Amino acid sequence: RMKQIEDKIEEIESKQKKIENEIARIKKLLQLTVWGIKQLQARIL
Amino acid sequence: RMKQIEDKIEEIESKQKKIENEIARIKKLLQLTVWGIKQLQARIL
Amino acid sequence: RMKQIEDKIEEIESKQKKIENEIARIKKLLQLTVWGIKQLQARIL
Amino acid sequence: XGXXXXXXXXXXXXXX
Amino acid sequence: XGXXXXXXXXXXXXXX
Amino acid sequence: XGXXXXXXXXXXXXXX
Repeated sequence: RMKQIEDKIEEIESKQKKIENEIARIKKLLQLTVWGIKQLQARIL
Repeated sequence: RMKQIEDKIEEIESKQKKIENEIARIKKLLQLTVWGIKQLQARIL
Repeated sequence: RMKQIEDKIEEIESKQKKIENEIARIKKLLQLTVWGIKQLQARIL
Repeated sequence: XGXXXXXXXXXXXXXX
Repeated sequence: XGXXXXXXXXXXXXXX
Repeated sequence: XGXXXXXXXXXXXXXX
């Protein structure tokens, strides 16, 4: 029952790592969208 | 102590599922913001 | 082995809390980018 | 291009 | 509409 | 300012 519960920890860890990796990708794209809004505003104002 | 630790696994799982569901909603909105920036740039250039 | 497995729960919890805190920051910035796109479109249309 | 609720001024961001 | 630091050219994105 | 793939119309959003 402790290898089974430790298997579940490994699966929950692996998913958390996936989540963190996705969060970093989201942050990068969000930074590009901020740049695009700033660029549009500036090239027009 | 093993039902108590397994209760905590269920709560951590339930929250991870909520997190993943939220990440998907964020990705969808972020895709709409990219579309809006691309549309603004194009309808002006 | 149960303090060791409970230590791992505390680390996985602490990271989930960090993830949730980051998700909230992302949502706030994403709301500002939506506002900026809406503002740009309106101040031009 | 394609999307934005098919127009309507943006449809309030295709409804969020 | 309302927001953007109440103007100031965007306030650098209401300060992030 | 600096970025956007150094121009190219945006480079498709610096390639995503």
